Amino acid sequence: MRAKWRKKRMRRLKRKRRKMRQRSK
Amino acid sequence: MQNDAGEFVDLYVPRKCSASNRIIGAKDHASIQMNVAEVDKVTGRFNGQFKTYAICGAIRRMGESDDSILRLAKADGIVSKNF
Amino acid sequence: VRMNVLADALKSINNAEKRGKRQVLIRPCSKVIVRFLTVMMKHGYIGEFEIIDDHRAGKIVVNLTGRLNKCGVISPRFDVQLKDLEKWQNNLLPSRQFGFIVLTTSAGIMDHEEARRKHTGGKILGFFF
Amino acid sequence: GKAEDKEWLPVTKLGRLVKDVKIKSLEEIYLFSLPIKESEIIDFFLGAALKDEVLKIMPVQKQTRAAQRTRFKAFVAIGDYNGHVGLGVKCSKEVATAIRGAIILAKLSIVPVRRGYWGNKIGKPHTVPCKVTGRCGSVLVHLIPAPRGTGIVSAPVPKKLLLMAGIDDCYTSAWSCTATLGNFAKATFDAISKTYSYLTPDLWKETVFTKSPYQEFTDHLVKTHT
Amino acid sequence: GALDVLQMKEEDVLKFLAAGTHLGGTNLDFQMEQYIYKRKSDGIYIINLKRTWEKLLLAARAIVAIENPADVSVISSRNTGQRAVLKFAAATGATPIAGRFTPGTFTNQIQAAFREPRLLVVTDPRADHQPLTEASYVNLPTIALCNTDSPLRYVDIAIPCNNKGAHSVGLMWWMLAREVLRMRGTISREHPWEVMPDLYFYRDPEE
Amino acid sequence: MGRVRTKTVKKAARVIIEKYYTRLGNDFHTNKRVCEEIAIIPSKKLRNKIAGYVTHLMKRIQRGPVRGISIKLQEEERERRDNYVPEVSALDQEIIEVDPDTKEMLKLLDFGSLSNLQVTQPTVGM
Amino acid sequence: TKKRRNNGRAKKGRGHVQPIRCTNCACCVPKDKAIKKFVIRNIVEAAAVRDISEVSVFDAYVLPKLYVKLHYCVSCAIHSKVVRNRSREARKDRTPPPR
RNA sequence: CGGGAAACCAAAGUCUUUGGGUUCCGGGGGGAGUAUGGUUGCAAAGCUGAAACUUAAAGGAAUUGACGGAAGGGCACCACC
Repeated sequence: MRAKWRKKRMRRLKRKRRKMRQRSK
Repeated sequence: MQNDAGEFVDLYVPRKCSASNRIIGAKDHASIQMNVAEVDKVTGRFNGQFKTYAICGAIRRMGESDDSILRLAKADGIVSKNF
Repeated sequence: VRMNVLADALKSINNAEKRGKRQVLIRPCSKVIVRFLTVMMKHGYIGEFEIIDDHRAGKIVVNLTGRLNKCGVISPRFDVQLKDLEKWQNNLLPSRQFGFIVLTTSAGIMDHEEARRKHTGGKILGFFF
Repeated sequence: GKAEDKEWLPVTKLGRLVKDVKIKSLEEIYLFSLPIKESEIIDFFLGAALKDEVLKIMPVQKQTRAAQRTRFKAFVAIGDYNGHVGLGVKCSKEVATAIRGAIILAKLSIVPVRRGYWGNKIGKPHTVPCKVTGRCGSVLVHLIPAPRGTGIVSAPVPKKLLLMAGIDDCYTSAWSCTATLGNFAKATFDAISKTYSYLTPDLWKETVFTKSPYQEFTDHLVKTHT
Repeated sequence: GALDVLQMKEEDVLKFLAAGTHLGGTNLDFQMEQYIYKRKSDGIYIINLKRTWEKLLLAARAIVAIENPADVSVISSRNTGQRAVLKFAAATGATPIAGRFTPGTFTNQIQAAFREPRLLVVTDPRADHQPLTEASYVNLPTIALCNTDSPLRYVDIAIPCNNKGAHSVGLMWWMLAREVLRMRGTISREHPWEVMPDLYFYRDPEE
Repeated sequence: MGRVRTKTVKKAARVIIEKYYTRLGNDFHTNKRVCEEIAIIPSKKLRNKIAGYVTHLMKRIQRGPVRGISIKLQEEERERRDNYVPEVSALDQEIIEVDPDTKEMLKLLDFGSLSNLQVTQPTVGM
Repeated sequence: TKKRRNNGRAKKGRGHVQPIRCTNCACCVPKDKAIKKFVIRNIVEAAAVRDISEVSVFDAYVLPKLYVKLHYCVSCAIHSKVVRNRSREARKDRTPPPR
């Protein structure tokens, strides 16, 4: 199911990027 | 086809279907010409005289040629307008 | 819903001609349909026709002779002027030698060749060849 | 060796008649819409006036256990520049046999072409009689009448068939995959072929029937023949 | 035709009634409906007997109009018509085919059996379908004996009759041979014929 | 093992029987001598195989028809089932009954007067 | 490309249809996709019947039938040879096998 | 019937012989449903949504081979009992 897993991989990367940037200011 | 001098310029004039009034093409190999004997009125015997019809290939393959030949034979005197 | 009656009348004739049928029934009837049929009949493309009264707009039965290649409608009734009529007959007709556009004008419904003799423009209704 | 007679003896009723009696043209074969199956009939009526043209030679192949297996396909067109044209195709293991076979099928396929006028009717006709079209595969081809002395406005493939048919002036249009020369040639020959079976106001008068050649010569085929 | 010299007599109507010719199937095709009288209380169709005689005289007027009799071709692949087509072709000089028709007989110009006729007559449209569909390549007119469920797809004269088997098939070929010989002038329109109908029938129990 | 006979044997045996049926019989050793004088056969071993299948076919032809072979003796008795049979001296006679709807169909055609009548069941058979 | 006109299911004129659990593997599939087999047999085999009729206490007794209804998914029906794959034109035949 | 690249479709027809009314919406393959702003939510997240850069093909229907830890017939002590 590679497209469903590429979608899951992007969601966890975006959750990391969310928490990293919103801490800065 | 004629020109302004009134002379004719086609190679030939093609025939038309007796049932349908449409031109029969040079490669319509499903089409036919039908020929039918006349008989004398005193003794019911062949005098050598006859009548003719031409039928389009498209009308044959849909099954309408039998009824078309019958209507043509009732329009001429052969079936005598009763059945 | 039924937005236009003349488009039904011509589509119904056009499907019956292609099947090789000898008659067709048109319903509803209209003053515009009777005047359009008369122009095709006068030029020799259809046989004679009969109207049935039923107290609800009426019906027409038409006789077919096998000569008609097509008849049709232009849906927006665009205006035409004598200077622009050449562009329309260049678009819609199969040859310069035969076929007709039908116009409505203040002198009546007529053939596009008659509109030049009468020196008049109008609105487009349809065509036949 | 020397070109004496008896290179041909008929194998059909039509071939028995054409070699003997007053069947005087191809037009009385077209009028009764008969199939032609002997190539020598068209050499008898049109003969050395017919000129010949190879359009393309094309390789095609099938996969096998040992290797790819190749055949050569030839496309050929033929005509007399005055109202007759034909098209033919054959596929063989060698090019010389493919061309020789394609010429026979290009002769058996010949049709009559109609011609007309754009303007007033002065002289003899020179263009298509009305706007026409033909199809093959996805390819669509369309032909339009033109004023005297324009020539043919077309790509190379359709221009060669219209020249061999004997048409002087023509405007043309095409649609979808014209890069396939076989479908482009057949779509053009389909448009040309339809010109003599379009019902037009000069053809509206009633038809008068006659006997066919098999009926007029019904005793010649019996009394001394087999 | 209207003429008294062409009218159907009592003695022919009794021969139709005695052979089952008027009894169709349980099914009707929409092209055959004009040849039907009525459907029975048991689900069987009755073929109109005056419709048969008009279509049979129209078929004989087509067969007489060919100037060389060997140009007419006659066919039956079912057994019930094989004796009948062999007798019809003996009484008048047509070409018979009986049993299996070989595909390409009318269109494979090189073939050992190849022939090129002017008229084709067939016993049953559903069974004899190869020479019917093969006639569409060569401009060949067609006559056929049709039941109520026969498919009309290439036939130009259809003759309404029971064609299922036995006495009905043999009687139709005998009566067609009688009227082609009469109106060509070879036998009388009033004196009875010397050939008995029973000569055309198929294999009733012998002893 | 395998004793099936190839088309070279089976075709030569049929052509011999079509031409020389009156010479042949059930004895292999006499058939083997006949087949040597009516035909050119390149090998003794092929001659024995042809006379063998000819001997098999004669014993079949004594019982009934073989579809690939024809002889006068069998054709003239076919021609006696052809023509007319000894079965009857007259047709099956036209005195047959009529149903009420056929009586009505004949009434509209100005005919009848020679047939008995009876009615079918009250409702369509199931 | 589409393989079957019915999508391999009986559903026409409906949204949802209830599932069932298979008799071999307990996979979950729709009631109208599942392949059906209703089996009726004797409790005693055709070999064993004679031995059990002669030891019977009764002067007349008839041995009972066993009734079971079975459901398969496509994978179990193919692997257990209940159904075979077919030619492109043979797939259209809806009549059951001969007896 | 007629249409289509074909598989197929009584509509997926009545189309270069091109116009019954009207809503949403696609424009070679990727980067990308990503970055950034707005907005709704308790949260998970939903809706709206680029560009720089990169590339000669990616894709659909069908034909003949080869191949399968797919199925059915038949064969061989260079296979097995």
